[PDB]
Amino acid sequence: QVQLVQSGAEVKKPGSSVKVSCKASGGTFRSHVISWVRQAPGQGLEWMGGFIPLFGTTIYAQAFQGRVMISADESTSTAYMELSSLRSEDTAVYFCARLFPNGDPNSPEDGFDIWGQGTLVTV
Amino acid sequence: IVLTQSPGTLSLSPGERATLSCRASQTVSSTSLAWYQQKPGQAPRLLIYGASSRATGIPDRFSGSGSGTDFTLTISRLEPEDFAVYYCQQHDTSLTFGGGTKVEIK
Amino acid sequence: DIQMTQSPSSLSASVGDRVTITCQASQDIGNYLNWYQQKPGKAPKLLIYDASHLETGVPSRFSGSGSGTDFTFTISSLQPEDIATYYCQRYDDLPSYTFGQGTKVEIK
Amino acid sequence: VQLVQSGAEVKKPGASVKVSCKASGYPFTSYGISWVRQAPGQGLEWMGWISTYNGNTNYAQKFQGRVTMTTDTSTTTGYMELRRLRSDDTAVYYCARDYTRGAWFGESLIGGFDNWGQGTLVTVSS
Amino acid sequence: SVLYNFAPFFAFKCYGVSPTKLNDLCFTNVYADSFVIKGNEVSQIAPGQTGNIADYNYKLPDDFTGCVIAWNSNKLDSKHSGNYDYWYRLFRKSKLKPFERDISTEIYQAGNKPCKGKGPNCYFPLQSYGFRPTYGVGHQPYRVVVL
Repeated sequence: QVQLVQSGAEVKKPGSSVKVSCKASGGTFRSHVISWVRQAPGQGLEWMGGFIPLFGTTIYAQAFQGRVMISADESTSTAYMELSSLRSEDTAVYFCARLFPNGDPNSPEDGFDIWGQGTLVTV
Repeated sequence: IVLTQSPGTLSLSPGERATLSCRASQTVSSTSLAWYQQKPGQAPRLLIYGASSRATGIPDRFSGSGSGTDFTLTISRLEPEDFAVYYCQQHDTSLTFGGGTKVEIK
Repeated sequence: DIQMTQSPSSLSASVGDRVTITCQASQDIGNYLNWYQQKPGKAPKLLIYDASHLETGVPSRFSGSGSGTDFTFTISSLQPEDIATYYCQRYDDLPSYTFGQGTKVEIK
Repeated sequence: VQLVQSGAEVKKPGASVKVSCKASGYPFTSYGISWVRQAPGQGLEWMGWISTYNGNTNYAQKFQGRVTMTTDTSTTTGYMELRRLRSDDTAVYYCARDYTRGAWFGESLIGGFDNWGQGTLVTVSS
Repeated sequence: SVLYNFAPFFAFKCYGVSPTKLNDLCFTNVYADSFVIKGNEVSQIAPGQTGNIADYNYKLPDDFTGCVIAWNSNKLDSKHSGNYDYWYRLFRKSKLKPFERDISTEIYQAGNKPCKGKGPNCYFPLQSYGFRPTYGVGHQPYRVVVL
């Protein structure tokens, strides 16, 4: 069914922002609030924070809490993490997922996780 | 809305997982419904607020679960500690207590 | 995060086998504890939410308990099919979803 | 917390009761005392509740005019008063601080029937 | 002080004067408000911070909203049947003015029609909060105390 195509894998350097995109694979994005997975390098897991384009304001990542400017523009067929003020902490494989509030009435087999591909950020 | 402690004379010896139905009538969320233990002839203790939930005073040996109208207090290995009188409450809808299901002995 | 771990992590036990499975995190969880078990060859199953109160489904066998730092997901009585890896997510009141390692309750 | 109650109360078939309930070492005014009737074997019959603040009372239809819950707010001793006593009416009751209907409002609040009466073992034996 | 004791609030940030000194200061009444929400509405419950529900339903003034104490009520207001219980008003008409009481749930001016303003018919400012324990906490049940 649904794939949630994600952008790629590149490194980003301090102070600036890291751009990645969970891209729209053939509809099935509207409910599907595109939150954002981080997956810290090899020490632990994480949730990049995502946006709530489902008719309201956005949730921000608990881990970073203030400069996680996670915007996501679903109609444009692109998601974003939009982490301004990156330094080094990333070094991770930030995934796009159909994070728990993201099931369709279709595709219940891809229930509450339609994961992505992953993006290796580093310094 | 009513409650029904089914095994009024549940006779399972200590050391054996049992099941004690207090068996409500509605589909009540245990957010209200609870359990209250009384010594067999004393005032009810705060036994199980949340109606499945273990607080400070309750040991592990006390077990139970349930939802809807078939609340089964699936008690674990037993003790004389668990041989008081337990009254499953309903904080929902004008509280009707329980009257029945003690756990008994030989 | 409290960066969820469980501590017992690999409690080995067959049918019945008076059980103690506890998702003692780094620090305290209060009433913010999921206890997970994964059904192999399928999608995960969250049985219990904070410290107790099992979902409708995944029967009472896997029984949630414990209120402190360590919350005990003890099994009263499993059966051969209750082979299920006991990792534990922690529903953090803003989503953080830190799952566990897998405290599989076995059979021979 | 102790909620000191009466004991083997000797009433009669055609008398009225003044059950004791010493509102114990809690700030009496900021609560409400519910009651249940432990009819022997019959779990507990829902008696009613006094608002220790104002005296808002949710009696039992069973005991509509019979149970008339009063209290000595001065010496903080609850008097859940039931007329219609008899041998078949000789059944023990208890006190309970009603935190289900949190007091002051006669309105349902969080918590259960809170700390309980000693016990009024009403012996109306005939 | 029975304030300070409580377990994690997840919203203890005193919307108003410092989260201290309330026990000590002596004001007449802090008019404790009581309502349910779900997180996306709870985000709007703050001084300034006008947003979807403090843009149709539940607005707060410049400051001094007592010490509003929000918290998620997952286990308490929604079951995994995806409870549809508590009615709220999105598309009520517009944002209500800071800190009123809105038993007035005036219906929405939705146009394309003169008769009752409501567009097709009955534009509900009656939105059963319609959430799920499997959503975000932006859409988890939320029972919240206001002052």
